[PDB]
Amino acid sequence: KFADHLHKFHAAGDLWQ
Amino acid sequence: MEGLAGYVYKAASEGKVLTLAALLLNRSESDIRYLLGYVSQQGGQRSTPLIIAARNGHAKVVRLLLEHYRVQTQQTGTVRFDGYVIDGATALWCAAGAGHFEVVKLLVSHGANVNHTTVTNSTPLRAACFDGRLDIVKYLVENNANISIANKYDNTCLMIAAYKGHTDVVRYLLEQRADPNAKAHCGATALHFAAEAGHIDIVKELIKWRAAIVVNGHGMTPLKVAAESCKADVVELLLSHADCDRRSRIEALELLGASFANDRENYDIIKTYHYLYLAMLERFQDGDNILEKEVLPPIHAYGNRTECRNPQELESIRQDRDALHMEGLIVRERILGADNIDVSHPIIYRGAVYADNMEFEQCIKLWLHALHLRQKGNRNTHKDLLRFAQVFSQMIHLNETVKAPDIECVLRCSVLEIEQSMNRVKNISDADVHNAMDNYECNLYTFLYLVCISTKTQCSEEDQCKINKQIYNLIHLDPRTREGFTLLHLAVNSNTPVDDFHTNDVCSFPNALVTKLLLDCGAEVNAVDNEGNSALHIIVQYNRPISDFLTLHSIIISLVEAGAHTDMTNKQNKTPLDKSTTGVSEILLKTQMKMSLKCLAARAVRANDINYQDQIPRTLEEFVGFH
Repeated sequence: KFADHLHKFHAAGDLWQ
Repeated sequence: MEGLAGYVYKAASEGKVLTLAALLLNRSESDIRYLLGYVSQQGGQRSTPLIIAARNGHAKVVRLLLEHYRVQTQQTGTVRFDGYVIDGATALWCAAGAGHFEVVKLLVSHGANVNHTTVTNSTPLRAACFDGRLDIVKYLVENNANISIANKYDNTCLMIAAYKGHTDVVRYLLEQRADPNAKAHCGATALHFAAEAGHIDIVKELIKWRAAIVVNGHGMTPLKVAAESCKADVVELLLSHADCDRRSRIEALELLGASFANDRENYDIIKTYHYLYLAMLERFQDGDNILEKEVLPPIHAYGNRTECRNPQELESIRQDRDALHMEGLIVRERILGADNIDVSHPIIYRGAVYADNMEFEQCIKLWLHALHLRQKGNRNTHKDLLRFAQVFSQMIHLNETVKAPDIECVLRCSVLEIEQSMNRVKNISDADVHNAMDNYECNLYTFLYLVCISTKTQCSEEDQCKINKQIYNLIHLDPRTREGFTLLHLAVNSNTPVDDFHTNDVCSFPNALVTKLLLDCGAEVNAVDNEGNSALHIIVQYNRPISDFLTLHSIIISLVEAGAHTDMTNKQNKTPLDKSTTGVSEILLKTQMKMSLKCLAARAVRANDINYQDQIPRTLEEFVGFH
């Protein structure tokens, strides 16, 4: 499914630990 | 004791005590320090005993290491929690990140660097807040662990506590003189993170502490941030301040009533019309002061829907779930702006749903609009082109014929993105060259897939001229991968990774059509890669010249008729027929090549060296270098 591949876009170091 | 760090590291990995007690045996100062402080490599970490003694939560190992001798608590180290390999992580930092109160109590008691920074300036208190344990946070604060110290991007421990969902440490931090109104490099006030994550209680105690409301760097108020991520619970609280005015009330209501429809997780049509009606009713019943929305031109992507600015017009949409999605896209783009980072994702998700419903006609439109919005924001569109290639391959695979303007637009955006990726690669240092070059190679591969889709699509003469011009621009841009492969070397190489989603269905490198299109577009038929293999040295090394012969004969008869030199020499001094992995691929080459006394004399000059700088024509000075 195409919509399933969109879950991978939900990288930034601002909110990292 | 020279290098016996395996014993101590393995014992501390599971927190063994008796193994370490047997390891230490009556040592004077020199060998006892050489044992206790002996770090090792263990690639990826720093492999100190007192990094894995705290990461795995074993206070006994640290206890024996810190009772009768004081081992280096201030030990620089790198530890990983998923993809979080952060340097400067002492035992206190990694212990707080994992969330063990026992080992932390056995570190600060002797006195540890409670404010030990790193490359990201992540205080141990920030790691504890990321873990979320209340006991470690209050223990650190009570030991003066520098609450005010932020990261590189000004992401103070309160903000990461308000984002990862830990109300207890948030309440404690606000109760211990923290900064509710702390900002960031881009603007990430404490309400922004909690609103984005959607925690009701955290926003409750933040506004109870007067955290105030300030606009983000992307023109986002905390209420708009809350409405953007479809979190309707936090919006209702922030709407109760009665200081946002109706201009922000009807803005946030429309924003979330639009976000609900075109969202992945909490997609609800019932929770879309309700909020849209609550939004418009605020401005369509007041008296002789009614507010009408600002005009929006009819965007072609959203079915030429000019949105709805009437109670009767909106009531006409609570019968068509196909129209509420477009209305949500329109409202989100009207409020969030055409330059926001997160305005693109709902459009791509709606297009993906349309593609999954086999309605590719509107998927192409929506994704083209999303790609235009992303590319006019200087964003990284190295995956949107891949998704276009996948949609086009699925369209070609089933029975469907893709429109030629669609391929034209995607190819133009692809050459623009590849030029931009070349600019980023040329204008960056080795800190992020790896990822930038990986994205550059991905963009090149997506362009190749798009060209392969274009070859397998019949279109009129004007459309083919447009597509050929778009390819010709990138050909003249001269793109090259990390190993020197040009845009033609990959079209003949069988090792280029075709994406497995849907481009694996119909895209088969090497292609005769793709290489003919590239050679007819001015590709350097005689170019070389980093090693020296030309476009002919690579195709000749083909796996299947007995079944894929038609695209091995029509890629050799087309290369050598376009000017490719059949006698060229790479770095290892190997002619193309000397670099033949089969027989059917050297027989074709030997058929498609002619004896020229120029090549024979050039080989004789290159073998018995003549110092061919002068006493030779300028153009033959590279001809001799070819052989």
